[PDB]
Amino acid sequence: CKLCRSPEGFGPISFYGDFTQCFIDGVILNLSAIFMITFGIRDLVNLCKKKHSGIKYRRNWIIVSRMALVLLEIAFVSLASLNISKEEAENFTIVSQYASTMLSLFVALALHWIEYDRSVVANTVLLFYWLFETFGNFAKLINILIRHTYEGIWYSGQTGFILTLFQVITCASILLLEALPKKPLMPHTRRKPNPYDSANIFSRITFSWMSGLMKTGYEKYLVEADLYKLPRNFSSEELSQKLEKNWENELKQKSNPSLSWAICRTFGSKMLLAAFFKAIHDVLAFTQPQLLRILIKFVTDYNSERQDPQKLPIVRGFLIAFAMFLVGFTQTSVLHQYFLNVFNTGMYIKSALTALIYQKSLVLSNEASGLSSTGDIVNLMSVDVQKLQDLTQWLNLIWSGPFQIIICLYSLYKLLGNSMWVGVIILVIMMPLNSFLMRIQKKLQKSQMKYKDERTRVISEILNNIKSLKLYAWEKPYREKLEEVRNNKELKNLTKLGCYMAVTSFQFNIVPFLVSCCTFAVFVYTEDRALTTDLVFPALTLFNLLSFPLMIIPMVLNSFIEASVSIGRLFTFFTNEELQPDSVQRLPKVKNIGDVAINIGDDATFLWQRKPEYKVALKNINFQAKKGNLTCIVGKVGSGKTALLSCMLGDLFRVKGFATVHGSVAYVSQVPWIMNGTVKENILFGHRYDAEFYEKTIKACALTIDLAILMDGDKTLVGEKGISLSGGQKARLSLARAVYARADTYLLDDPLAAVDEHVARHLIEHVLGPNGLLHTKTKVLATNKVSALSIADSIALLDNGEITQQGTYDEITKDADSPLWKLLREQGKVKWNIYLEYAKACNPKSVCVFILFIVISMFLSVMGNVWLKHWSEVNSRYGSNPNAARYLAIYFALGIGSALATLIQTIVLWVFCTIHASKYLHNLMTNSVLRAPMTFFETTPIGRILNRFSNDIYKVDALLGRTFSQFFVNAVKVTFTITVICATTWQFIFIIIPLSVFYIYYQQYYLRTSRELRRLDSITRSPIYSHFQETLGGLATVRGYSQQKRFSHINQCRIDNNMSAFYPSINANRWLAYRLELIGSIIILGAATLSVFRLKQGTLTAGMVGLSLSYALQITQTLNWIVRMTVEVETNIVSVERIKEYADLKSEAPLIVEGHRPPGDIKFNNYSTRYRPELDLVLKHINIHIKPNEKVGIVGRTGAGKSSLTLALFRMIEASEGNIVIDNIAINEIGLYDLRHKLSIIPQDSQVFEGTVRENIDPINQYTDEAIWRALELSHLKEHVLSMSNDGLDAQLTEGGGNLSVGQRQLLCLARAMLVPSKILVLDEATAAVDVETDKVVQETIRTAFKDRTILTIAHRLNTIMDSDRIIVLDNGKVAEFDSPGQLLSDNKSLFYSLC
Repeated sequence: CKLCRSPEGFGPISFYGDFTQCFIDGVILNLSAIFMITFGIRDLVNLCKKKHSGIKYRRNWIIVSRMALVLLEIAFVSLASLNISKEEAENFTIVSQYASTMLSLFVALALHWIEYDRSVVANTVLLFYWLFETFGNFAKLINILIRHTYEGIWYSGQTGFILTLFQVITCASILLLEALPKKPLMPHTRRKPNPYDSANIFSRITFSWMSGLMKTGYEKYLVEADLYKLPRNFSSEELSQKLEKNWENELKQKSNPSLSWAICRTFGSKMLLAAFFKAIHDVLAFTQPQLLRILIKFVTDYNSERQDPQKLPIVRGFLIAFAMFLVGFTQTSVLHQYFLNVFNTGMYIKSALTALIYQKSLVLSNEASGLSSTGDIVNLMSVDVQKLQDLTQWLNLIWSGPFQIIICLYSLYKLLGNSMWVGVIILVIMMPLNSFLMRIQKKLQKSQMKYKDERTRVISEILNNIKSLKLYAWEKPYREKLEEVRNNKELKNLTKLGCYMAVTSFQFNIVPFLVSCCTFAVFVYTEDRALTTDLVFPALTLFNLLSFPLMIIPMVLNSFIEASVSIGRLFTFFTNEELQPDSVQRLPKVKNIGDVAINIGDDATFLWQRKPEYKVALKNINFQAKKGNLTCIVGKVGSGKTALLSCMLGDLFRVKGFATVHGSVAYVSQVPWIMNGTVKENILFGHRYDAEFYEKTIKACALTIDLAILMDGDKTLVGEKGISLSGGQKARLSLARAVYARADTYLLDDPLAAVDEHVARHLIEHVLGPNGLLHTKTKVLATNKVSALSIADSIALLDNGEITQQGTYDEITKDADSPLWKLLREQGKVKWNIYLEYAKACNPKSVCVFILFIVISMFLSVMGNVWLKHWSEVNSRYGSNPNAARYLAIYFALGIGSALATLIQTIVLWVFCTIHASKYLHNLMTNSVLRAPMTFFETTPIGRILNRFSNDIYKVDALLGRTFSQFFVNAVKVTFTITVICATTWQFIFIIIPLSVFYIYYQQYYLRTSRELRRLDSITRSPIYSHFQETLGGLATVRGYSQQKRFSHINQCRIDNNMSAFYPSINANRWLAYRLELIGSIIILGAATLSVFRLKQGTLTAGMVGLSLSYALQITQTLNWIVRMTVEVETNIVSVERIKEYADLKSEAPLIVEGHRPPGDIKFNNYSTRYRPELDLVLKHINIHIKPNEKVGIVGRTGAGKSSLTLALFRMIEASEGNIVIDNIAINEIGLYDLRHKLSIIPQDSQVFEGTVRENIDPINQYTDEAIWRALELSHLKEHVLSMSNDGLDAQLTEGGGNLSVGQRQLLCLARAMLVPSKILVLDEATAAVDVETDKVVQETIRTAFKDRTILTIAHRLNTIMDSDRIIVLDNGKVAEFDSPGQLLSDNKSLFYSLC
């Protein structure tokens, strides 16, 4: 049985708030000494063993100071034992812990020295030993001093006090000299080693190893070279080898394999450690409310004893406050080690499963690779593995969720009686309601994005057709249609989405209040005891803690089942059947040219797909290929021509006979494959560079011409999906790679079919034939082109998957068979101007009303808690609940006031602030874009333009307002939390100001560096999936060249780069979270200790501390919320920046001017213009005069300004000098709409819009049905619309479809031209995209409809203008040409004459 010799019991906590002497001696210091014995001896043995040379550090002042301070510790502890040898030395705890401490100090003395020369990391055991010695000696000092001040005696005598003080100082000193110093290395472009490897245990706990990266990312934009290389054991190769080594046991040792247990057996140790840390976190998180109760109960007891033996000591209050600090600090320290371990396991599963998926893909049989799509497999890597990575984050909540709920319910039951259950019932009831509301939120988000995509497609129509749209002056009708869709569908849906977010926010405000209100009501009306202030506020904290597990458990279960589905998919993948690696036994080279066989088969059989096929395989092949000779395979499509090459390559399952291929082999597929990259990289294909042979290959292959043609030579980028090249040069490039590889055996699967016959005759001479450079290498070629047969040394012909005839060219010629007949940066400041621009859009009065209702909601919530404080103090003054009805009514009134204020908050946000701003910005951007000059639409791609209408406007609509709302909610909540704490203890100002400085410091560092790191992570994430898809495309050639090792290594490098960017990404979240939770725990310490000082001053009530700490406990969550929301606001507000940079675009000339037109000659006056303001004068000093009915043909060189004439006449480009006159009025001042809508055109780029024929003919609806039908009838596609549908004029054209082919599309444009008053008409050909039928119809329609009005024709086909009575040739932009086409053709050897 337990026994002791001190009046204070052996129990942990004494009458005062500190640990009792016999617990500090008997448990804390004894156990820390024994910890050092055990684990320090273990570490001492390991470090003495492991190394003795090379890495050793310099014996600087650091080590000597450490050793000296340890010696001082031995001095003071021996002196302690001396000072206790007679003062009741019978106390086993004291004497035994002195003995243990002395032995442990000897062990530490040894361990310091043996560490210093060996380890880079300050030893973990030594650091924890000094932490526990410092804490134990400090607790002993506190004990001795408390008993001095309260009982007048020193347990260890006054000498013992000073001696323990010295022990405390020396332990803290050596603790710091162990933790801080870096142990200088004793001196003798890739990324630097990860700091995590060097971080000692305290640095690892506090994530102070991230601080360097956070500072660097705060001061400069991070390029991937700023990241540190990945930690010690994070390599994808190592992790995939581990997982494979276990998965092999699953496959071969178990009766039935399980990939889930492979993953568990591999990575479960980290998850067990994380589970331990999570359990400690749960325990501490629910001790914190118990310390809150203890403090409130202490305050009430103290005040009740000071109002009118062993009166309660204030040091108990101070020690309760400091225990709350320690609880918070240990919560954060263990919580973030839990997050570290689970996220590390997630990254392990990611980088392990990704590399295993790649490696398995390399080994997949073509059977499985056909059985599953490339997209499915790349999604297996991209998404299914993602579910398993995400699963780690939630896995421990499978038990920690219930564990928090179980102990939270126990705590609430013990605190609040059975009335707990009404609050628990409310939470449980609101969980399904939360799911229902979130399902509606998802539905409306889906509908809103559907509307967004619809309106984005309308925008795409407008943008891609902007040329014709501006020319026809159709800007107004299409912009009004866009506005109609916007305002009537997208914003209409957005108002409803806002209303339901308002409902959701009302719920999230009221339910946390409502649980406590209802449980206090049931308590008051069912419990015969006072609803005291030590019940109300701990109950609030406990319900707050209960909310999270209950509301997150559904998400955890969802993730668990979804990851189970993903595991199923991965397991099916890994078990797919493989290549039968011994199908073709590869063998080394053979020297003697010409004679020896290289490829062999002896009546062998090769199946395509095993389980269905037998006696239908490619079979009975007896085959020979021999060094240096070219042997050609012939066969009909599907005959097995490709199959035989696949066999000798090794892609097919054989069951009879044997096959072999000697030496290395190179392979060219019938369909060429080009990995994205430079043409040089595609040719070299991982082989070392030899310039002479590289150029020799480019010359022997006809690739030289293409290599000269392409815009950047061999550095020309084969872009995503290989769009940069066409089929012929693609096949040529594949052959170039094959040649460069200089393999010993060549398997040319029909390269020549994709090549012009002349280029094939070049290739066969330079490469394939004996005259080629490959004459010394074995070549098998599979083509039916007769030239290969003519050059081939020996021939085989196969059909039905069977070899039919084989022999040398001589025998196959003599046989007269069918083959014989054929063959014979620093970071910038925050862009506050954009924030103010968004506020201006939101109607600053409206945004101020929003902030006002934030203030009112938080104010009424705070006054709800203040009324709860008053009510609980009233019940504490009484022995019962005096006016339950009144107090509950007022508390309910204040809580509901807060909830309704939040409802009005969100209604204002959406209906007045966010939706108004979204409409303003969209109208401004679209209006400015459409009135932008062509400079804009030509200098910026339609993709980038459409991106602002698609994504940036969407973010402003649906994310930015929500994020500002959350930011201001949490900022106001923190402001009111600080206000409450300061009102309770005004001296808290001096604590919150320094902590404010630290908070802003960390928040800024995180805001910058986290955006940088997430950017790098997302950038480096995609190359993994794109590379995997590329390899899946090239899977056959990757095996063919037999450089699976190189491709797998490239994949592992992609994975390692992604992790190199990701590991900082989330360790920055750990860094921030640790800082913010440390700040929160220091805030709790400040509030608690200042409240206890106010108690010492005799002016604190229990309710004041209850309220102050109810808020101080929650402040740490709002701090993280504020930081996260600043991050998200900064990421979204660039949307408003990107929108504004278009909304202020330089607009073209004024649309309408006072020179309004009253309603056909054209005259130029020294006119000149540029195709761009920055380019030179492409059109110079024209003065042509054109008579009212005159037909004018325009001709010129390919670089002449003839094309710019139509742009000039429509004033789509302004006059550099001079002007243009129409009907004796200068158009240069007439206004763009008034000008353009009065001229006909058939634009060179015929363009169509979605909608009725009406919308593509008369979108303004300004012309009559009879006239529209007349135009369609004249343009000879009345018939086409009637064939399309019975809707006739309402028949619908679609963008991206093919309702109207180009010719009838030009007739549609001609109809558009016919409707408008054609006093002037302009037309141009689709450049070299016309036919004689389209011509004749065009000219006959023009003669019919426009001959009586001016016509200007720019078409380059001269037949279109031979009949004109006037012609013009643009001599490089100087008009200088004469009247008639016939006169020009006859009177001189004109350019016109030369062209004709």
